Amino acid sequence: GAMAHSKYKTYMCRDMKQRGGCPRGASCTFAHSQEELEKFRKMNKRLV
Repeated sequence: GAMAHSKYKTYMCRDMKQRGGCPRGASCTFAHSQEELEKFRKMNKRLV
C-alpha cells in the first residue's frame, strides 16, 4: 500500500550499477540510490 499511485519522485536508476552518464533530474529525480529515495518524504512532509 504505497502512499501514492504514482512513483515519479520515487524513481530509481539501477543503471548506475553498470551503465552511467545520465540525467538525474530527468527521471531519476535526483535519486540514483535508495538512500536518495528517502527524499521522497519531501513530497508528503512539505513546509511551503
